[PDB]
Formats: sequence, C-alpha cells, structure tokens
Amino acid sequence: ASEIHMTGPMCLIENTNGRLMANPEALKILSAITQPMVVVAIVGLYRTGKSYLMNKLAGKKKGFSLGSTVQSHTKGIWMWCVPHPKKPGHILVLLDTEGLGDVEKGDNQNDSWIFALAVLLSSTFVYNSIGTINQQAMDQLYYVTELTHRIRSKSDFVSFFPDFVWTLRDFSLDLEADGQPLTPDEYLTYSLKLKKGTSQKDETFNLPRLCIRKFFPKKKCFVFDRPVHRRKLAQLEKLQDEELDPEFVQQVADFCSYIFSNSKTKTLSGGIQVNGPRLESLVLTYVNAISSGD
Amino acid sequence: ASEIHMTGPMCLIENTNGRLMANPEALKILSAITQPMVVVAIVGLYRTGKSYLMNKLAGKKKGFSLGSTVQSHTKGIWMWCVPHPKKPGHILVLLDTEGLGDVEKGDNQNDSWIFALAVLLSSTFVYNSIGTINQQAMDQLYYVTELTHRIRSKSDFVSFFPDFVWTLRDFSLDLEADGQPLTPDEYLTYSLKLKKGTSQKDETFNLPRLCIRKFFPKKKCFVFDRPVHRRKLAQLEKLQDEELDPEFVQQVADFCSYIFSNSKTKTLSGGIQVNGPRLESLVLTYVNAISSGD
Ligand SMILES: Nc1nc2c(ncn2[C@@H]2O[C@H](COP(=O)(O)OP(=O)(O)NP(=O)(O)O)[C@@H](O)[C@H]2O)c(=O)[nH]1
Ligand SMILES: Nc1nc2c(ncn2[C@@H]2O[C@H](COP(=O)(O)OP(=O)(O)NP(=O)(O)O)[C@@H](O)[C@H]2O)c(=O)[nH]1
Ligand SMILES: [Mg+2]
Ligand SMILES: [Mg+2]
Repeated sequence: ASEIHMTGPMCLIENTNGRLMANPEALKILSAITQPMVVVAIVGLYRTGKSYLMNKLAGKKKGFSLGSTVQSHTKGIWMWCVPHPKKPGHILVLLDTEGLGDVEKGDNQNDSWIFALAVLLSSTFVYNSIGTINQQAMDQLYYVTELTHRIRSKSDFVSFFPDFVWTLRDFSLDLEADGQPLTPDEYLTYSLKLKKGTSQKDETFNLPRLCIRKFFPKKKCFVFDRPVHRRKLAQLEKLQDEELDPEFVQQVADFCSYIFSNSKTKTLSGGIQVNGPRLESLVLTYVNAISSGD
Repeated sequence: ASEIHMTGPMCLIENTNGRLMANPEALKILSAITQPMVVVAIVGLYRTGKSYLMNKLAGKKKGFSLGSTVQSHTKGIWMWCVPHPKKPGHILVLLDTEGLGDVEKGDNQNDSWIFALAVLLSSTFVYNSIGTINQQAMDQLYYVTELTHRIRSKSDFVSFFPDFVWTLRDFSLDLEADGQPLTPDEYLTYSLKLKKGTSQKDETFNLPRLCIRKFFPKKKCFVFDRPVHRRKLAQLEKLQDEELDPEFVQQVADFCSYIFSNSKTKTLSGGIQVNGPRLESLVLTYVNAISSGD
C-alpha cells in the first residue's frame, strides 16, 4: 500500500536463449503490493513505438527504455507499478513487451510465448501496429488467443478475459470505407465484420473474427499520427508536447483517458480480484506452465 | 516495336472471387510487342505506396491508380509496358500488384497466388514494406519462393530467377546495428545473415535465409523517407518534387537509376529472352497452372 513506489520499469520476465524466466527481484516486489491491480500490456511488431506510448500511461517522459535503431530494443516483459490516476487504492500495472518479428532473433515460437503471456496477465490488452489492421496481424492474434487457452488448461457469469484495444501508429490514410466515413472503433468493427454467408472458406474467413470478438469482452481502437517528425523521432522523450504534432498529443490524451477510466481490475477465474501476490503467482504458474511439458 | 505505345496501366490478371483470370485485352497487347523485356514487379502489404513508387519507374506523375483510404486499392495484377530508359529496343514492363493482408478480403491463399505470380513474371522482384524488415515478411517470402517451385513443376548454367530488391518506406530509424553503421544493402545482408552454428532450431532459423539468398541471384535494398507529409499524402501525385521532402526525391532517383541500369532481361529456363508473345504465354501457363489441379 506504500507511497508511489516504483521509480522506473523492471524486467518481470527474462528472455535469454528460448528461456523465459521470471525475475525474482520483481516477484519480490509484487508480493509487497497488496492493492488491487489494473494491468495493461502492449504487444506488437518491434520498433513500433510501444514503450514510448506505455510511458504516456505512466505520466512520465522517461520510463520504459526506448531505442532508435533497426535493432530490437525491449527484451522480455517489463513491469511498472504505479498509483492509479483514477482509481484510489488501485495499482496501475503497466507491462511493456519485447517487440515481435525481430529478424535477428527469428523465433516465431518465442514470440508466441511473450505475446501469450501478455494477454494472460493483462486486464486490458493493447495490440500496437503501424498504419493499418492487417490480416497477418489479425491471424497472429487469433492463434495466440487459442494458444492462450491451451496454456490455461495446463494450469459464464461475467468473464475474466482482457478487454481489447488496437492502436494504429503513424496513421496517414483517410480512414473511410465504402464511400462512408469511419471512426477508429468502426474501422476496427469493419475489419472484424463477419461474412453474412457460408462456405468451406466463406467461414474459414470469419472463423478468427469469431474467436477474437468472443475472447475480448470489450473492444476499442485509437489512431495516432506520427509523433514529431523524422529527425526528431530518435529524441522523442526529451522533446515536450510543444515540439510535438498537436494531433498526436490529443490522440495520446484521449487514449490515456480511455485507459484510466475503463480498464477493469484484473480478476482470476472465480471473481477474485488480482493483487501483487496473486499476480506474482500467475506469472510463475504461466512461465513454468510454458517451457517444460509441451 | 511501335512508338512508346502504352498510355497507362491495364489489368493483366483479374482477381474476382478467388478466381485469377488473364485479361484478353492485355494478352492481345503482349502478342504485339516483339522487343525483349525487363519485367519489374512490386509486392507487399496493401496501402504501402507500391503503385506510387511504380509510377516513378515509368517517369510519369500519373499512371498506376492510387487510393487514400483504409480500403485495399489495386486489384489483381496490372501491367504497363514502356520504352526502356537505358536499353534501346528494350521494353520495360512494370507490374503493379494487389496489396497483401487486406482485412476485407481475408484470403491468405489468394494473396499467395498474386505474390507467386509476380515473382514468376519478374526479372527483378520488388518487395515493399514499411519501416523495417520483419520475420513475418521474411517468412512469407520464403513460403512463396517454395510455392513458386511447385507451380513451375506443374508446367545450373546461369539461372533465370529474378533479382531482388527490398524497399523500406517511411523509414524513420537510425539504421545501425551493434554500434556499427549500416547501409541499406548491409542491413538487408544483416537480416539474411546465417546462424554460424547448428541445432534443430539453430537451423530452422537460417533455413529460409538459405532459400532466399539462393533463389534470388542478386539482392539490393533501398530506404525511403515518408514522401511529403501527413495531410498532403492523399494528393501525392499532383504535388511535384518541390513540395516533397528532398531526401525522398533523392531516394527515389537512386532507386530508379539502380533499376534502369541493373534489371536484367526476362529469360526462360533455356536462356531464351522473354518478349511480348513469350510473356503472354507465361501468364496463361501460370494462371491456368494455378486454379484447377491443386
Ligand atoms: N515513427 C515513429 N517512431 C516512434 C514512434 N514512437 C516512438 N518512436 C521512436 O522509435 C524508436 C523506438 O521507439 P520504442 O518506443 O522503443 O518502440 P518499441 O516498439 O518499444 N521498440 P521495441 O519493440 O524493439 O522495444 C525511438 O526512437 C522512439 O522515439 C512513433 O509513433 N512513430
Ligand atoms: N505514408 C505514406 N503514404 C504514401 C506513400 N506513398 C504513397 N502514399 C499514399 O498512400 C495512399 C496509397 O498509396 P498507393 O501507392 O496506392 O499504395 P498501394 O500499396 O498501391 N495501395 P494498395 O496495395 O491497396 O494498391 C495514397 O494516398 C498515396 O498517395 C508513402 O511512401 N508513405
Ligand atoms: Mg520497447
Ligand atoms: Mg496499388
């Protein structure tokens, strides 16, 4: 219940050589926080600005470490526990994950794990991508959703599955379909729109769109214009809202507000609300669930 | 051999309901061109600026139709035959393809076909993506490379496989790995870098990197900064190099020069150089090869 005590992030799960390992020092910290938790994790391709956006949710210009090269930067899964801006006695647990698709690691399977863990530990899951919603992205989602079930196994009065938010970065297109205007949320609905008919494939189509809309209780989508611009992008955290594109600042604001006011408390199947100790448990159960027996 | 006769693009292959169909009117045109051909096709996720870049290679501000919404724009495969800027008596055949990953079509298989056809018809294959080289992208490549073999079947003194170029759009990162500077070409080499060791997986890793470097004779990579900027992006073809970011204009120039001077003439397995009639044949052989018998 302590006083705003987490200066910066800390690796919660280590990722070395295809070996995900819970970090004791973080687990030691979780066992200390007894307040209920609102966990928010982000996931998406590497080098898509995930950490930078996760900081905005912490209200600090500095926090989750960024990188400005073509090389994967955030490794494993990081946690940052901070007082909840809108819920007293609540703890906002921010989770930053290792980017997907790094061509130096080239480990689809290893990605599947981090991705899955993130969904398993969140109460609000944020899927971050550039420009648009892709089928490939939407397929990866579906796969991990299923992979998430398998994992739970080796471990319907109001679920405990995470709410969902899809973030679109450096957006640069009109955002309108079939001559008729769209809002982020509608665009996301449009992409998950089921196929009115039937067919061997006319169904293999909406198959994922079913599970995705079923798995994630609530959905939401936010668009984000490219922060500042080329040349200033490698120094984004120093620059203040002044030098940044207004549109973005607004987009970030509206996103944080959405999160601060709608992200639910993490609850275990049974209704029990998740807190430091219970979260520390979930990790171990899952990390150990992963690895070892298939 | 006629006088610079192809005002604008024309659909070479139609894509309706999982049905790829060669367009007679284009085939009628191919049978007319008797000059040797340098075919250059682009492929990549939808809404990544492919058509806009393909026009630069035609030297016209107008040409392949663009679209500025979240909706897939170019459908099927388009062709544009134009006089070769650097090779007399040569015909530069530009191929624009239907973007990948459109969440409205949601047809991975259908994508695989267009992607494959493009590689089969090109002498220079251009893979276009945003920001960086992804593993997912690099996997899709490998898959189609193999799928390309299967198709040939249902149909080593200096090959006839296409040369390769990877284009990076709206690039915005430093471009340097392991503290030591990189050039596009090195970055692409870095991503295809094989694993010095062995292991069940220490090999499943460089497996695609083998086939990819084996399949594509010559490789090349070009980076491109975001053309103009947000707000002007939906009108890119009207704006002239003036309003555009210099860096880009230069990048486009250097790309076109590379293509105009290194893209080889299309040759059939046997050494025979491909011309209008022979190309018209390849299409039919492949379209008909695809569809029908698995
Ligand atoms: N073009 C662009 N760059 C951004 C954006 N946000 C941050 N950046 C910059 O891109 C670089 C990487 O940002 P970062 O937040 O680390 O992205 P990441 O997804 O966490 N990288 P990784 O997945 O490897 O950990 C930094 O220079 C950062 O300032 C954005 O929205 N668009
Ligand atoms: N952000 C960004 N936009 C671009 C770029 N090039 C073109 N655009 C704009 O993005 C929109 C689509 O461009 P287009 O060339 O049609 O892309 P495409 O890949 O051919 N689309 P599709 O694959 O669906 O046919 C247009 O408004 C175009 O002006 C670019 O390099 N970056
Ligand atoms: Mg990061
Ligand atoms: Mg197009």
